[PDB]
Amino acid sequence: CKYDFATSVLFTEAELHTRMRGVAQRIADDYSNCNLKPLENPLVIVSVLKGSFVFTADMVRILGDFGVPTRVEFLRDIRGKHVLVLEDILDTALTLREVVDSLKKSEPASIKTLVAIDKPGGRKIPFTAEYVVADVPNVFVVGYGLDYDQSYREVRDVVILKPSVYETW
Amino acid sequence: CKYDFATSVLFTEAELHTRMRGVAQRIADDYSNCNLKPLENPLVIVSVLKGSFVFTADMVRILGDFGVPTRVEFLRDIRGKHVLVLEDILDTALTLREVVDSLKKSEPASIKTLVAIDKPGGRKIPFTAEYVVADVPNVFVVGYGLDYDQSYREVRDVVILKPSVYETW
Ligand SMILES: Nc1nc2c(ncn2C[C@@H](COCCP(=O)(O)O)OCCP(=O)(O)O)c(=O)[nH]1
Ligand SMILES: Nc1nc2c(ncn2C[C@@H](COCCP(=O)(O)O)OCCP(=O)(O)O)c(=O)[nH]1
Repeated sequence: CKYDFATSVLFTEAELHTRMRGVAQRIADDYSNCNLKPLENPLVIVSVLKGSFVFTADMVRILGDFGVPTRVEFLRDIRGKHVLVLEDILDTALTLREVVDSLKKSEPASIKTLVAIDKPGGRKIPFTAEYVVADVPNVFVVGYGLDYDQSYREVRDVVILKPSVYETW
Repeated sequence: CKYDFATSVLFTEAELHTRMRGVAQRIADDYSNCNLKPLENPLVIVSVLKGSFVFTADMVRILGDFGVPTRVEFLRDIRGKHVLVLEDILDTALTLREVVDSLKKSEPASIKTLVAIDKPGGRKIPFTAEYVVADVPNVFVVGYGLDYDQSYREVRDVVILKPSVYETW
């Protein structure tokens, strides 16, 4: 392992960006029917959890490459607007269930979710994201915005943190 | 011009990243005397203005490459900690003057500022950022996190917005 604080690298930055491009093509296709436009009708990106800023920065740039204009809001007026909620990780689904339910009260045109890392085995309630960059098993990861006690967000890859790190802390 | 909404491209994403690497080397050198460490003593990145999330995402990853561990806070406990305030653009300096003065009240170990775009000719008060990625003349730019009425943040380059865009709006 190229990092002394990690036991395994699960997804490199290159692997994540390749998958993000695949997802962006699907988003571009799915929203082509919506006549999105800068200013007049952007896709509203709602970025949720502090760590999602890395994913959000990379994803909105990729979506722009694919012709999907956005505006960004951070949770860390959508009435009649299309909303895409972005989260770096989906685990119990308790965060997204609450966010999506709250945003629904403002009656957006539609609401969908995009997550960088899904941990499908972590659910405490049923929840399926419309778009998932990558799946992880039930292990604790850091990097690509994900932290351990506010550190390691800047690791370019998604990695499994060594037990020694969090015992030596 | 490669964009139909811009009259000029001022800095490409590639140009910005090259300059960010030069700045990161200076930051790494300047903070080598501080014994920064994940968890125990990270550099505290305070990211200011909604648009700074793109710059912040790219910069913390570059700083990690250069061995500078960070934690991030967004303004959009530092007592005894080193703080680096990041802003996508510095113009009148009124924002950073207030932010730096407020953070000083919590007595950090030190406080410095890093901005992606400086408009040196825009000052309403004297202010010099410790680290500047790029300088722009007194023109209104979008891209690399910078918006016009919440749109165009996702443009990968820093560009001059066409007058037609903001009259046709
Ligand atoms: N670093 C890291 N954080 C994890 C992980 N799983 C959940 N979390 C954190 C958990 C919340 O942590 C986000 C903390 P923030 O980025 O500092 O705001 O994700 C919640 C998703 P859920 O509501 O679907 O359960 C993981 O594997 N690694
Ligand atoms: N898009 C864009 N915004 C500019 C520009 N100059 C100032 N601003 C906006 C201005 C504040 O806008 C940030 C808006 P946010 O990113 O939505 O929160 O920057 C203030 C810096 P100052 O306190 O030193 O004067 C510019 O050229 N382009």
